[PDB]
Amino acid sequence: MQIEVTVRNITPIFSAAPGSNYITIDGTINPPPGVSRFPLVRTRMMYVAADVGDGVIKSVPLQIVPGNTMRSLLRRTMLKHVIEPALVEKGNKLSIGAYATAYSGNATGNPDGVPSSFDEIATMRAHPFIGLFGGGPRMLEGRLMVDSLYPIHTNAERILGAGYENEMMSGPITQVVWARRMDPILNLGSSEDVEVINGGAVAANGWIQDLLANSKANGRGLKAFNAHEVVIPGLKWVWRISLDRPTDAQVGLVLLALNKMTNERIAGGHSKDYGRFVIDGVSLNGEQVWSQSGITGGEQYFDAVAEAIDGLSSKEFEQFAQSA
Amino acid sequence: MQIEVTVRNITPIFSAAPGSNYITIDGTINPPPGVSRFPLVRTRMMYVAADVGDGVIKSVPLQIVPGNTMRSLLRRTMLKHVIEPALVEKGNKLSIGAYATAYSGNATGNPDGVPSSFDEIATMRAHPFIGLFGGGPRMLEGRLMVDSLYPIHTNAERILGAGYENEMMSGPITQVVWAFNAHEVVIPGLKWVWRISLDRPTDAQVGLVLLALNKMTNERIAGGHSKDYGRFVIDGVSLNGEQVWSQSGITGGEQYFDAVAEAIDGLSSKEFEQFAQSAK
Amino acid sequence: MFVKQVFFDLGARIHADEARALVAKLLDDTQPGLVSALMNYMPASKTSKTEFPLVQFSNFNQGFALLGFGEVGAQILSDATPIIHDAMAKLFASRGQGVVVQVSSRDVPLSCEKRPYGLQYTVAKMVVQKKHEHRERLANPETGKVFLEGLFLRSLERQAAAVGMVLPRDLVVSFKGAERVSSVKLRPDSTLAHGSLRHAVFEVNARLGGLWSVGFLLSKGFGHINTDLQLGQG
Repeated sequence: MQIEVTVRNITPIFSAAPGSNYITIDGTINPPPGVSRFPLVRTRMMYVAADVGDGVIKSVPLQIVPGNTMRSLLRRTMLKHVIEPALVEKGNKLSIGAYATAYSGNATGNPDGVPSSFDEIATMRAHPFIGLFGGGPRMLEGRLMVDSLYPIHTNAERILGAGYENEMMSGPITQVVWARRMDPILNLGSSEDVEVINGGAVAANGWIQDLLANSKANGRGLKAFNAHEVVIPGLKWVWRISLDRPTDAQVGLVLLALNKMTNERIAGGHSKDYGRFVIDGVSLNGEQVWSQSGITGGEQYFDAVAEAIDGLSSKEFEQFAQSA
Repeated sequence: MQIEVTVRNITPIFSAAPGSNYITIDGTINPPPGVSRFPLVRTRMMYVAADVGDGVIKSVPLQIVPGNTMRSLLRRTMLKHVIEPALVEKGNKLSIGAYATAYSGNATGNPDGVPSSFDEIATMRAHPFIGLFGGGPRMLEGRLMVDSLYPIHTNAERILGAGYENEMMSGPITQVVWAFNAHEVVIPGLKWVWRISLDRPTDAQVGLVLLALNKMTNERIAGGHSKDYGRFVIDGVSLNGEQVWSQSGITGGEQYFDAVAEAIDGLSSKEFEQFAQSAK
Repeated sequence: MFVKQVFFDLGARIHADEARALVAKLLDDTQPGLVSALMNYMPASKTSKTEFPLVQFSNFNQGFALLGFGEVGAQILSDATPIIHDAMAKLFASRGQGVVVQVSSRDVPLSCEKRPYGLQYTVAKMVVQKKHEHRERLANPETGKVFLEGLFLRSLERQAAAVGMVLPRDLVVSFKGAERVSSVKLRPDSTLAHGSLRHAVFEVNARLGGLWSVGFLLSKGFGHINTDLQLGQG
């Protein structure tokens, strides 16, 4: 079962690529030393083979949001607005391990050596939340295959073989966004502002001297300057959600998580409002089901997840999490 | 609550973008040779995917105020308008570290890698201001989300396509005001869209956002105070997709205001101290 | 090498010379040696050094600035800044409600290279006349022009040699004109005054890329402006 979630990003997308990268005042990502490099955390990039010129395929950059990131995102919306309301309406109580395994695939960092008995595999695989995301102490396989967010871009013409041939962006899709820290005690100005600090003006003054003693001279003070590379907004992305012999309840759960997908953020940089997005279209095995009012279609999936929400107990999450 | 406000600038707005840019004259903005250079300070420009070319989507240069600037602007407006005057009486005088944590993110740099206990996170994110603006030493998630200021532009119409069929802007969006060094600035007389969003809010938090929004027309956004730039007014605050603004102010959403007012009465210094101490 | 500027804001404007007098009078009872370092006194006596002043006080729109030239002068500012800040803090907390004193710091490198075209550099409040012979040169424009030429040049070479960097010795300067003529008093309510030029314009073929102080009474805060700020700027 194949799902293709085509979205447009309202705010810019920052999913931080690990790597202490550096930036100058105008471009030159990771310059040579002595040009006064500034710290730079770039957005997550996937190298991708692409048709660069006629007959030549090169490994080129393309900035993505990771499939692991949005696997955990889909699992998170699934659990916060469907699963947790079900377990509050029936009063079912999860354990610490059951909660942590339902959100993270494991209760501890040690998976168990034994494999689960086949009845437990069949019952858990049949269960929609467990089937979509496996794991646990006995390392269950899940039915969900969450692919990364590629933009609809020339670097992904080799990726989008079927469909999405139009709406192709030629140029780069990143902008460097600069954030500075400022010290408020440097910027306060007035003593009527410092009448709310206990200790008066002399305490604020003494902190100014601490920072002056740091300015002459490794406890970090304040007032840093940073840049972070972001993916530019308004561009169409594609999400691929593949399923592995799914029950109708698992697909209905995915569509239940998918309808509210917009409230959440496909990114990091929470405070900067990075990750806001609107779903342009959703296709089940290629068929378009998406409307402005969520998903229009797939009624057997919605009915199956309706009957699977009912009778969903905590004990499924408890038994799977419990280590041998 | 996905709060959205339109703000129209009445003076130029100059959110000075970092860059070593130089200008000669209005004909050429960045000269290839070194003839008659004059140092140029760009304000914020955000590249955007837009429909230029009648069907194809291309990155389009656009000019904004960053959401981190306006995040601190919201911070200072509520802190310097609501938190400070409600906080100054009944004692409850803030620590200077709690000050620095209120207006910046943290009190210091190098925040401690030990996380905070859940009771800490539960009562900080239930505080109207502390949970809005997270961080501190143990690095709280802030429920409040602040957008960048997009001018209501045909280059940004893919961002704001639903509610705005008309009042679209096309043509030039800047002009270089000289004073020698010349600063390229956004033209006065723009409608802008600001999106404030909140995930799982207590009513006092969004009430603080509304109290802050009411007194937002005092402070200048992205503006040199020497140049008196960034003056603006507010029309069109839509709360949850519904229009809750007038000339006198909000005139609606009285439960959020009632909750924030009770919350303001209950404001305490002790939760500021527990937000700001570095439990290293 | 580099020159350090440290800026102190008392909430009100204080002139550089009376700030120098105030800094002298504030820490006189205790911490005398730091004062000797700040004011370029002799190590043994109270009188000042005849060489270039590594540490010179300067104007600030909300108070006073300190300029330290070279590694030694920058170190003098580095060891002097917090004690000086603490002194104005206790002085301005003793009277009134109190004010909060805010600072800034900046390490500007100095540089020069010769260019085959003249460059317009203006200066403000630069002293020029100190003796009766200097008055006699100032009466006639022909003999006053070459005196101002030599004065501007020898000030450039002096602060070069003092900062520890080499200047090309083929520079040709020129003086166009000054807007006003005014006197400078060493101490208030003294009959002795010294002549000075206001908004003088000089033209040098080379470029200057740092803080460059010209003429007499440099530690009092006269005749220095930042050559980086004027550069390509009107």
